[PDB]
Amino acid sequence: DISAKDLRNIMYDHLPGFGTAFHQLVQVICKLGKDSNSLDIIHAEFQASLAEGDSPQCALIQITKRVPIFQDAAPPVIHIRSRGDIPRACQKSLAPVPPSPKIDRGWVCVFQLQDGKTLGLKI
Amino acid sequence: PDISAKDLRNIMYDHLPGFGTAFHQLVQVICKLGKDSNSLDIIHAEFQASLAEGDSPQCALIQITKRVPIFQDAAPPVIHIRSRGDIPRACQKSLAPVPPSPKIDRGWVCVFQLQDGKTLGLKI
Amino acid sequence: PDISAKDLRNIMYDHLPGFGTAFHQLVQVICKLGKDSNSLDIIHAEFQASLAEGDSPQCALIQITKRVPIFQDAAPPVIHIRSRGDIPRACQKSLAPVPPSPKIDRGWVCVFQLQDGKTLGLKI
Amino acid sequence: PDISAKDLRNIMYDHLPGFGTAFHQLVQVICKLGKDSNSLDIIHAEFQASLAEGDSPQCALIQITKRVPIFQDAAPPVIHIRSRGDIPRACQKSLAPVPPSPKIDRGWVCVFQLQDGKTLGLKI
Ligand SMILES: [Cl-]
Ligand SMILES: [Cl-]
Ligand SMILES: [Cl-]
Ligand SMILES: [Cl-]
Ligand SMILES: [Cl-]
Ligand SMILES: [Cl-]
Ligand SMILES: [K+]
Ligand SMILES: [K+]
Ligand code: NA
Repeated sequence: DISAKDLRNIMYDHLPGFGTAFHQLVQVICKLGKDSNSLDIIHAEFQASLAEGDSPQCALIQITKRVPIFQDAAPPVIHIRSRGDIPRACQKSLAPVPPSPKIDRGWVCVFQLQDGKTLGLKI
Repeated sequence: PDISAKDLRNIMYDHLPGFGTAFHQLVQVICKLGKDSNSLDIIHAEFQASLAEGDSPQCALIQITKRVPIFQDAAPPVIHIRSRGDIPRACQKSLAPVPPSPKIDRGWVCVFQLQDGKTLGLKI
Repeated sequence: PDISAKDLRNIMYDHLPGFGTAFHQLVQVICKLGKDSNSLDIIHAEFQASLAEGDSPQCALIQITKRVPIFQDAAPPVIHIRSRGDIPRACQKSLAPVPPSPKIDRGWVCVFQLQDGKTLGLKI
Repeated sequence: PDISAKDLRNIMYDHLPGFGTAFHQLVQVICKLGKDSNSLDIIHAEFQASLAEGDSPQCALIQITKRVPIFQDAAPPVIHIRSRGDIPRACQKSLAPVPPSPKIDRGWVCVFQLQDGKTLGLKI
């Protein structure tokens, strides 16, 4: 049995850089995974994807397409003060938020700014 | 499943007052995502139990969206319509601006997308 | 919005018993904050859904304070009055000493402040 | 205790509609765990208070599963049966696939295991 913190660190162990769209997706996947008691199936698929030769980014996308809790799941909204509060490595990954964003379509999270503006983090 | 999506819809419609209400829309959303996630039997069982406990059928539908995993943080479907007049009369006092990332278990039943591009959230 | 602050107030008043009660004051608090935050349609839709679900209108108003974002961390408005007599009769039995950081979503509807400086919180 | 398992079962059945419902099965489940954990008196006291408060007897039973310690992390008992036809008629619309780690306090009342090895969960 793996904890949410331990699984997040395993995933971070593989990812290049820091504050990337993929780091955020790790946090999203571990939160929904913990809350749905899906951490072990997530862990097992992540390990098999890597063994099969997938990039760790692609292992994470495969989890969102395959693990039942991500079926139809919408991204969380993260309240922040201003756009400068979004990690640098996320700054070229932001796009207008559609009506009904889904994580398994690549909408990782939505930033909502203090002025009301929303910016969708997109892969 | 012991129960088809069509038969479950009809059972739920059997208890709901009126026609074209926000709760009729929610029945349709529930049966669709229930069919697609192979959840129809659990949804039907919970609906029956809520009624036996004395819940209104409206309350029974809300409980499904809180308790069945496919509805947890679920993106509501987008329904393409020509104009605001295409939304059923009984849903017309339930429309609101769509927030970022609406969730069905937060009362966002569906999003109507107008031809001109505008959206209206159906809210309970 | 699809509904004005006045019209929404009147719809809520249509379902409340009595006159000058703590819940009538809450309707005023909700419609003011809703107007100022462009939330009247969401508030209206939630009130309609609560009534359809079989909730009392009083519970419907409490639910709005718990679910509509503008009420999160919201302090009760201060209403400046001349004497205890300026408080509507049906509210006189709902007054309590005001704690350090009162919140609407914890049932502190408003705070009456007398000319002498004394304060009484309207509590549900 | 003040009350035997049989007498408690009979008190609960006194208040339940019908025969062979999912809530009758839940009574049996509650009385067996209560007897084995010496919890019958706390279960009786709570059932009585829920009825006094105006709760349906079905809600009263659900609250016991949420409040009484023995039901925490408690899995539904497995009931061996020959075929689906041996499940009482009033439970036939409450059957669903069994998840890993089902919990009584999440509404999995029991699990029926058929002769051919298939399993069906009784759900509220
Ligand atoms: Cl079907
Ligand atoms: Cl079928
Ligand atoms: Cl109908
Ligand atoms: Cl919002
Ligand atoms: Cl008055
Ligand atoms: Cl709130
Ligand atoms: K790194
Ligand atoms: K009976
Ligand atoms: Na979900």
